[PDB]
Amino acid sequence: IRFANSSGGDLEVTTHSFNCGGEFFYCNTSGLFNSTWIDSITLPCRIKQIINMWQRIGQAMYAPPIQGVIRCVSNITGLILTRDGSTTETFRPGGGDMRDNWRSELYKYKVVKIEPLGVAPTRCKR
Amino acid sequence: VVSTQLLLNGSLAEEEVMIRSENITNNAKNILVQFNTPVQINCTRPNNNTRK
Amino acid sequence: EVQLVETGGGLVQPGGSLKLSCRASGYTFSSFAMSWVRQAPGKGLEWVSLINDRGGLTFYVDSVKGRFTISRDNSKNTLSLQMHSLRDGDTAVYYCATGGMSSALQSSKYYFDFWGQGALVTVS
Amino acid sequence: ALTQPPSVSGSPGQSVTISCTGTSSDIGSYNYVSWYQQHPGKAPKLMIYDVTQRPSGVSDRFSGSKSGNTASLTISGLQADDEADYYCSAYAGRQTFYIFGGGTRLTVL
Amino acid sequence: WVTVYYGVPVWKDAETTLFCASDHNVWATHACVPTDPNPQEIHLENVTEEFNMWKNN
Amino acid sequence: FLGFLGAAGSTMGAASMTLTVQARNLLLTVWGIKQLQARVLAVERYLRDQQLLGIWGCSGKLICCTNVPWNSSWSNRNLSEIWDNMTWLQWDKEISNYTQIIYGLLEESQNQQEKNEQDLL
Amino acid sequence: FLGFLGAAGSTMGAASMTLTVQARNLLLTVWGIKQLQARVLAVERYLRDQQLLGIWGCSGKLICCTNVPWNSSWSNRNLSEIWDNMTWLQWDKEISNYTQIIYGLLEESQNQQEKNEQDLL
Amino acid sequence: FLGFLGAAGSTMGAASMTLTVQARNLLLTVWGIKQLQARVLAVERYLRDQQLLGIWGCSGKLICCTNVPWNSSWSNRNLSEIWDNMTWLQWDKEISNYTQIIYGLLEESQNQQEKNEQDLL
Ligand SMILES: *[C@@H]1O[C@H](CO)[C@@H](O[C@@H]2O[C@H](CO)[C@@H](O[C@@H]3O[C@H](CO)[C@@H](O)[C@H](O[C@H]4O[C@H](CO)[C@@H](O)[C@H](O)[C@@H]4O)[C@@H]3O)[C@H](O)[C@H]2NC(C)=O)[C@H](O)[C@H]1NC(C)=O
Ligand SMILES: *[C@@H]1O[C@H](CO)[C@@H](O[C@@H]2O[C@H](CO)[C@@H](O)[C@H](O)[C@H]2NC(C)=O)[C@H](O)[C@H]1NC(C)=O
Ligand SMILES: *[C@@H]1O[C@H](CO)[C@@H](O[C@@H]2O[C@H](CO)[C@@H](O)[C@H](O)[C@H]2NC(C)=O)[C@H](O)[C@H]1NC(C)=O
Ligand SMILES: *[C@@H]1O[C@H](CO)[C@@H](O)[C@H](O)[C@H]1NC(C)=O
Ligand SMILES: *[C@@H]1O[C@H](CO)[C@@H](O)[C@H](O)[C@H]1NC(C)=O
Ligand SMILES: *[C@@H]1O[C@H](CO)[C@@H](O)[C@H](O)[C@H]1NC(C)=O
Ligand SMILES: *[C@@H]1O[C@H](CO)[C@@H](O)[C@H](O)[C@H]1NC(C)=O
Ligand SMILES: *[C@@H]1O[C@H](CO)[C@@H](O)[C@H](O)[C@H]1NC(C)=O
Ligand SMILES: *[C@@H]1O[C@H](CO)[C@@H](O)[C@H](O)[C@H]1NC(C)=O
Ligand SMILES: *[C@@H]1O[C@H](CO)[C@@H](O)[C@H](O)[C@H]1NC(C)=O
Ligand SMILES: *[C@@H]1O[C@H](CO)[C@@H](O)[C@H](O)[C@H]1NC(C)=O
Ligand SMILES: *[C@@H]1O[C@H](CO)[C@@H](O)[C@H](O)[C@H]1NC(C)=O
Ligand SMILES: *[C@@H]1O[C@H](CO)[C@@H](O)[C@H](O)[C@H]1NC(C)=O
Ligand SMILES: *[C@@H]1O[C@H](CO)[C@@H](O)[C@H](O)[C@H]1NC(C)=O
Ligand SMILES: *[C@@H]1O[C@H](CO)[C@@H](O)[C@H](O)[C@H]1NC(C)=O
Ligand SMILES: *[C@@H]1O[C@H](CO)[C@@H](O)[C@H](O)[C@H]1NC(C)=O
Ligand SMILES: *[C@@H]1O[C@H](CO)[C@@H](O)[C@H](O)[C@H]1NC(C)=O
Ligand SMILES: *[C@@H]1O[C@H](CO)[C@@H](O)[C@H](O)[C@H]1NC(C)=O
Ligand SMILES: *[C@@H]1O[C@H](CO)[C@@H](O)[C@H](O)[C@H]1NC(C)=O
Ligand SMILES: *[C@@H]1O[C@H](CO)[C@@H](O)[C@H](O)[C@H]1NC(C)=O
Ligand SMILES: *[C@@H]1O[C@H](CO)[C@@H](O)[C@H](O)[C@H]1NC(C)=O
Ligand SMILES: *[C@@H]1O[C@H](CO)[C@@H](O)[C@H](O)[C@H]1NC(C)=O
Ligand SMILES: *[C@@H]1O[C@H](CO)[C@@H](O)[C@H](O)[C@H]1NC(C)=O
Ligand SMILES: *[C@@H]1O[C@H](CO)[C@@H](O)[C@H](O)[C@H]1NC(C)=O
Repeated sequence: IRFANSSGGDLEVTTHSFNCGGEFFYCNTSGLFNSTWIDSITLPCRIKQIINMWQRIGQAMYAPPIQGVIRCVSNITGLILTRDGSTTETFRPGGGDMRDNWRSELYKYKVVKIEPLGVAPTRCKR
Repeated sequence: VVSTQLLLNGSLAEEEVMIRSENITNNAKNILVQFNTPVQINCTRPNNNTRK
Repeated sequence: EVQLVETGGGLVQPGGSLKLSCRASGYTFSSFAMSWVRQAPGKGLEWVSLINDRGGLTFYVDSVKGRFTISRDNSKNTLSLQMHSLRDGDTAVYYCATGGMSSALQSSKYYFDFWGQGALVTVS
Repeated sequence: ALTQPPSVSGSPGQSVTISCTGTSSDIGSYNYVSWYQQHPGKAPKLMIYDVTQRPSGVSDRFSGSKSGNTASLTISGLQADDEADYYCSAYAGRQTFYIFGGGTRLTVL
Repeated sequence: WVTVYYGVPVWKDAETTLFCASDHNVWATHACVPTDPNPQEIHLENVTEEFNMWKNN
Repeated sequence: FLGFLGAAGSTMGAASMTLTVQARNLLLTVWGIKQLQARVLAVERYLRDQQLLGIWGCSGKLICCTNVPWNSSWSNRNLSEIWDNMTWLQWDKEISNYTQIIYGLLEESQNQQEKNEQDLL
Repeated sequence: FLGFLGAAGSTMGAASMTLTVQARNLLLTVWGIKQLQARVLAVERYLRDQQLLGIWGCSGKLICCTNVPWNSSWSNRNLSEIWDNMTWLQWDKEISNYTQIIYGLLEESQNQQEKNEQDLL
Repeated sequence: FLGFLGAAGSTMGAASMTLTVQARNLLLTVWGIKQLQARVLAVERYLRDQQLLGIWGCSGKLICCTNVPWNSSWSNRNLSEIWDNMTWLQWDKEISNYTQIIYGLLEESQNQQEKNEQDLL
């Protein structure tokens, strides 16, 4: 099992995108997904002010600049991987479809309809 | 939280790292991996930007 | 094996009162309806009273209807029967019996499955 | 109530039949006619319930049926251990829940 | 013999509209139902239910 | 005890004592519309069930004993299994295909009873 | 047989056997509002009729026999004509002007009955 | 006589003869939504009360005599004062803190009665 960095695609997919401190970061994760099987690691990041949200074309927004210095601390809680592939398999970061970021939290929930009427035999007569 | 590649600030698995997929043998599907421990990541823009 | 054990006094004067009871064991008490049946010293059996499994419904033979009270307590596995007024004609062995009715959502019985040995009550 | 006051008898191995006569708005219309066996000095035991059914623990020497307004209990391979009083009873509807007949003494000869 | 019961603990899979609730936001501002500070959860004894996160509306 | 649907895994005769627990749980313009549709629907669904109980002569009751005989072809089981072994979810699946038949029969016996009761007055 | 309103041209006593047929048929933001108003109205109209039957002591029934005497001044006809010759539409027109009177009387006899039944307990 | 709430200052036994008077009074997109919310709410409030009366076995009645005993601890008064001196507003304040207890007891006695009535059939 080998890890590799992302495959070609646009910036919004090939990098780790997130919004923090009010600004949109595009970080290069190749330093995290470069290994066979299994200080600190520094990932360089790019910043954009013009943002095309989700996968839409036609609605762009301008992120106002944020005054001062931005520092964010967060918890990585999971990964979205895609398998590149019978003797070896390579996993790469993937995603870009935001539904998979919610699918990961809503997996425990199901919605059901209550149907309160029912009939059953009993030994009685009106 | 909206992000790509790495899922940030979500919930953790209770005991072990879990791998979930629609079809684990289909290379066209995504694999969602949920950690049972957080990994702390510190991000910054170390520039004293001004605004006008 | 189940048991029904009748207890209570066996001798009263007419015009008085008497409380009988029946301790049950070996089965879920609360699942069965119960009754009392009299055996007159020289005759046969007579049905006297019936109580529902939950204690909500009580039925009596007309001859004791205004005099006897049947009660049930499912937490102690017991029945009780409170006799009042009393006549010489009420002398009998009073048997505790399991059965008599039903619970609607279960097959009916309308018969008596288990019997105790009976308390002897004499009205002088 | 129900009736059958005389004794019933036969020798070991002979069958005997015990009747139980009631009325239409009683034993005739309700198929709930149990039978009980009482050895003197003891509480009665259930032998037959409903009409033909017996409790587990009751031998097949005891069976029965009904017709019209009369029920009956049949004892086949009569034993000395069958010397007991037998009673029929019946569900007689709501209000009058149960009635019994007098018992019959079964004598084994 | 048929007895009709109402209030029977039976359910079927369904797709409906859920509403948002929460304790100058982009998302939930005042247009969101205030939450119950002590929400309930009821364990269902002896219930097996089939879930499918990939088909979850 | 347990609240809403806590009886779901209980047997049918253990359940059906909690009928009031479930019965009571049935009760920017775009968000306003979605919320109203959810609320109107909850009301219409509730009322369809109440109308149906009314049609069958079970208005105002949670347990309604009717005069329609049970067909052994709908479920050939004895009360002991249905009420002491099965859960309501299992039962609902078992007789799903007969539900419309049963509902039709309940409607019809009520129409006949209701007319007979008029003739007696 | 025929469904909704199929009995409309039938006589009053031929009709009134189909009461369940009609009873069951009573149940971009701008389009959403128009649709909701149509649905809310259907519910309010339904409930006003149910409330009124409740007031008159006819809750849960499609045919309700009351204790208000019929006035010959409302319609001086024998049952044979009303039930075997006339249709419901014709009848409704014939006594339209007495409907409010009749409704008022039904409300009043129920109030008296309901109180008498309290005194008897 | 007087209409809606005209009996508000009357004593409890003078009032409660006007129950139908109050019962009948319970029945640009932004304005449409506000109006609909007001109407949906009126319906939901109405139905919650009707559901509750149904649960207590009082469906279809304005005056419902139940089988729950009155606790002297809720209000230690004789009927003469409650019905001939007090108004309904005063009474509601006097026993406000026991309302939930009373409602719980009414629900429970109905569940028991309703089951006993099934066993009798
Ligand atoms: C993962 O979770 C963490 C934990 O919540 C989250 O980090 C938090 O981010 C917010 C926003 O970046 C931080 O809040 C800021 O803290 C600085 C500290 O002085 C304040 O100056 C900021 O105030 C400005 O923004 C406010 C927004 O309403 C304005 O009202 C105010 O006037 C200022 O303009 C702001 O409070 C928060 O401190 C951190 N939390 C921690 C523990 O650092 C993180 O972003 C999450 N990850 C992702 C990707 O979302
Ligand atoms: C992400 O970071 C890596 C690491 O610096 C970049 O990798 C370098 O890419 C150039 C392109 O030819 C190579 O010559 C270097 O040798 C690479 N460095 C290493 C250590 O392999 C990578 O290009 C960055 N990705 C993007 C999209 O900029
Ligand atoms: C990353 O995960 C850790 C572990 O869950 C979070 O730290 C916990 O936060 C809760 C909040 O009430 C505290 O009660 C726990 O005691 C914390 N655990 C520890 C070990 O301190 C942490 O806050 C998460 N980080 C972010 C940015 O959300
Ligand atoms: C992935 O790593 C390779 C290493 O040579 C690099 O050339 C490529 O551009 C990287 N891709 C991305 C998207 O970082
Ligand atoms: C990937 O691992 C090799 C192993 O030495 C290392 O040389 C290379 O720089 C790594 N690539 C990145 C992007 O860190
Ligand atoms: C998840 O568990 C189910 C249990 O039947 C199994 O069938 C399924 O294949 C599992 N998922 C994966 C990715 O293996
Ligand atoms: C999962 O992917 C494999 C890949 O060939 C495919 O054959 C299989 O049918 C897929 N499973 C399902 C349930 O579609
Ligand atoms: C990341 O590590 C480098 C190592 O020199 C350090 O200078 C930098 O401040 C660290 N960044 C953060 C966000 O702490
Ligand atoms: C950024 O400029 C402001 C201007 O007053 C100053 O107060 C602040 O400390 C500066 N921040 C840094 C990191 O130098
Ligand atoms: C779950 O099944 C067991 C099996 O005997 C039973 O005892 C238990 O009561 C059931 N749970 C409920 C809520 O009835
Ligand atoms: C039972 O169903 C069969 C067909 O499934 C039908 O012919 C029969 O008349 C039904 N019996 C009753 C009592 O409705
Ligand atoms: C009938 O009841 C007996 C116990 O009295 C039970 O063992 C049997 O399975 C039941 N039959 C069915 C299929 O309901
Ligand atoms: C039905 O209930 C009895 C009660 O003891 C239990 O033994 C039996 O296994 C149950 N059967 C099923 C199918 O749950
Ligand atoms: C109900 O219809 C489904 C359709 O597949 C069938 O499988 C099921 O057995 C039917 N149920 C009954 C009780 O006939
Ligand atoms: C229409 O009028 C004719 C006249 O006799 C009558 O026979 C027929 O039944 C009527 N139609 C209906 C639906 O009753
Ligand atoms: C009938 O109506 C007249 C007036 O139209 C009225 O005086 C009379 O009392 C009414 N009779 C009945 C029985 O209500
Ligand atoms: C009264 O009944 C007769 C037939 O019995 C009918 O001919 C007559 O028209 C009826 N009168 C009215 C006006 O109802
Ligand atoms: C009323 O019904 C009778 C039934 O034969 C019919 O002869 C008569 O013409 C009908 N009258 C009207 C007005 O329809
Ligand atoms: C009802 O009022 C209208 C008003 O024009 C009148 O023509 C009609 O005859 C009235 N109906 C009755 C039955 O009095
Ligand atoms: C108001 O109080 C007085 C005091 O006696 C009473 O007579 C009167 O009837 C009360 N008003 C009403 C509407 O009852
Ligand atoms: C009356 O209330 C007391 C506590 O306030 C309670 O203990 C008592 O049992 C209640 N009596 C009745 C009849 O409910
Ligand atoms: C009891 O009734 C009398 C009149 O019969 C009244 O004077 C007294 O105040 C009443 N007590 C209470 C507190 O209700
Ligand atoms: C209660 O009603 C009586 C009736 O005469 C009146 O005298 C008395 O003052 C009233 N008490 C109160 C508190 O209103
Ligand atoms: C109800 O609670 C309030 C809270 O202040 C208290 O003042 C009032 O006396 C209570 N009422 C009763 C009847 O206990």
